[PDB]
Amino acid sequence: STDLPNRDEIVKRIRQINGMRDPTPEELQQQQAAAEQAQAQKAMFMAELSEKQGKADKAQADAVAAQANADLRAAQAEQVRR
Amino acid sequence: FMAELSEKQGKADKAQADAVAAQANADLRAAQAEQVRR
Repeated sequence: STDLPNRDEIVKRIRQINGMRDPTPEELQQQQAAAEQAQAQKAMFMAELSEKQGKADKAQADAVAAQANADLRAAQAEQVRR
Repeated sequence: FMAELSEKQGKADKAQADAVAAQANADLRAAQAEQVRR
């Protein structure tokens, strides 16, 4: 609004530091940056969730393997005793 | 970021395949116990 000696450059710089509007190239760059950041965050969250689920599955299957090894050891002991 | 994502995905795949290997080893141990019992 104000009558600065050089207004357009100052206005566009304050738009840069603020990031809002009211220019197509700046809008395109900002949209691309936001989309890339959102995609990276979503991919990282998905990878972390997949890692956690895989760790849970590994622990459960390790439990199954331990139980089966226990059964095998018990059977071997029973056979050896007899 | 790509390297970190690849590392996380590969760790998840490794854990899942370790789960599969543990399940198969459990099946093998159960089969061995069944064979020994008879």
